[PDB]
Amino acid sequence: DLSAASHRIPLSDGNSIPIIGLGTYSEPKSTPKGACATSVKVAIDTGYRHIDGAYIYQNEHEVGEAIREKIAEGKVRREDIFYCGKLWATNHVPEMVRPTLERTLRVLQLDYVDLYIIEVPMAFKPGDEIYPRDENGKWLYHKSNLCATWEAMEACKDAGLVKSLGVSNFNRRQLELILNKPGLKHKPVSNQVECHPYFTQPKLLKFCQQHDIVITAYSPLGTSRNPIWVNVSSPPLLKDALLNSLGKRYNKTAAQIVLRFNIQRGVVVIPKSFNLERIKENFQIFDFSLTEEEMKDIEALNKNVRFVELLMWRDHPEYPFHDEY
Ligand SMILES: NC(=O)c1ccc[n+]([C@@H]2O[C@H](COP(=O)([O-])OP(=O)(O)OC[C@H]3O[C@@H](n4cnc5c(N)ncnc54)[C@H](OP(=O)(O)O)[C@@H]3O)[C@@H](O)[C@H]2O)c1
Ligand SMILES: C[C@]12CCC(=O)C=C1CC[C@@H]1[C@@H]2CC[C@]2(C)C(=O)CC[C@@H]12
Repeated sequence: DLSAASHRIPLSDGNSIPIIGLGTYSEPKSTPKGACATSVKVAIDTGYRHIDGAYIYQNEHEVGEAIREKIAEGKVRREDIFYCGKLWATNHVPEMVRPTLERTLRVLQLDYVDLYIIEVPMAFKPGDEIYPRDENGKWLYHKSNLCATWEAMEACKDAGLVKSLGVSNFNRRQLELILNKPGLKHKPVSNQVECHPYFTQPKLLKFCQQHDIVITAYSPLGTSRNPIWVNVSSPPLLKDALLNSLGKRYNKTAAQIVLRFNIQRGVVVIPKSFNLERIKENFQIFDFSLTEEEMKDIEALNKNVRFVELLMWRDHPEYPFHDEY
């Protein structure tokens, strides 16, 4: 079923997605130029065929550079690569959707993206500033309309600029608002959310499965733990005693165990790493499997505590984390 050479799982629209991808977020201020490009190329050489990025990460051009060079090398064909892009909060005005995607297509120098998703369910005031706030530090929000934005996304697919549509950071209510929309033409094929052994997403996963929506786990290794976004109160996932003990059973690292955990349950993982050794390590999860008991042991680690709470936007009408799921 899942092997290094063939590991694509089905999407409800007829397309498919590699069960493991390379995450590409890296702090802009302290990340050397070229580190992303180099990493993406190392990943493709390693065997990865899926790359996750976003215009707001500020390195989307580097992802494109790497993908085009490898195609030019004859390493892969455009159809062999799966790239996911994202529409940020400051770009939810319907008429802004296509222009925003076209901007990313320019940056990448590609004809289309394989997956385009609404980054967050919250709308922010339009503009160049990714994180808008007035002189008093008050966030500049905009009025959300998930159905009008979704229709704009559907138009992008019809025009051939993207293969599949999806969302990120959506809770159950926000998903059903789209699923029950009158005249729905293209239903969400995936929902990218935080998911790992400390936050297994049991109810949201079950719901998505019932609707043929595939969950992509972001921060599958528990994040880089940057105090600005991470609830450092929760201990380091990769230091967990059990996860490390289970690794010794197969001569695998904790990271490898947590990644295998999610892919074995049908959850796509997009671990980020700009380190040669680690990029390779994270991909070695097809030469072993976890027993039924081990899957249960890992599941029991769930604390129902998120590393990514986004508390700075807790008062936004569409803040996704107030509901149980
Ligand atoms: N849609 C959204 O709202 C959203 C939000 C957050 C993240 N994401 C996506 O999800 C991707 C993954 O999440 P993430 O970057 O937050 O965190 P992550 O994948 O959990 O990884 C965090 C840190 O783990 C380290 N690491 C990687 N492999 C390792 C290994 N084998 N052993 C020990 N440490 C290892 C990395 O350091 P090195 O690079 O030094 O190896 C990295 O800084 C992102 O890059 C992004 O593409 C999406
Ligand atoms: C990757 C990241 C930084 C390093 C870290 O330690 C934890 C996170 C998770 C939340 C990410 C953030 C980067 C900026 C993002 C994309 C947003 O604008 C909303 C979600 C947020």
